[PDB]
Amino acid sequence: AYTNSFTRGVYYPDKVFRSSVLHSTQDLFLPFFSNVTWFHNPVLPFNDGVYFASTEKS
Amino acid sequence: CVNFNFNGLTGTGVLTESNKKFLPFQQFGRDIADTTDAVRDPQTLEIL
Ligand SMILES: *[C@@H]1O[C@H](CO)[C@@H](O)[C@H](O)[C@H]1NC(C)=O
Ligand SMILES: *[C@@H]1O[C@H](CO)[C@@H](O)[C@H](O)[C@H]1NC(C)=O
Repeated sequence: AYTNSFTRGVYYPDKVFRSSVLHSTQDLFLPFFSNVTWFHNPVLPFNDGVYFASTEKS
Repeated sequence: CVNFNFNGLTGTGVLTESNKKFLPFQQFGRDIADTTDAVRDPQTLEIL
């Protein structure tokens, strides 16, 4: 299965404080509106980092 | 006026009681022009 990663995958690239600032930084991010694999215990590659998400009720 | 060396950064300046609210995981401040502005003291949980 596949799903749209609308605007998710943004993480604080460091431990630096900034207030009311537009900062440009290049690093490994999840591209917007890209494909994310959806599963309902397969082994997957770990090319350059993995964003993982889970919805839980139990 | 002191020459200071916090966890990984070094500089010269005066450390004063701050007014900001750093997050529990933030250590070093930064002004708009990529200049160190505030730091978290490693021992005392106070922002300088
Ligand atoms: C996701 O995959 C489909 C086909 O599997 C493709 O048409 C689509 O372009 C892909 N999404 C992106 C953002 O490339
Ligand atoms: C560090 O140790 C001092 C005493 O040596 C203590 O007063 C202080 O609370 C300690 N800080 C942490 C974060 O444990």
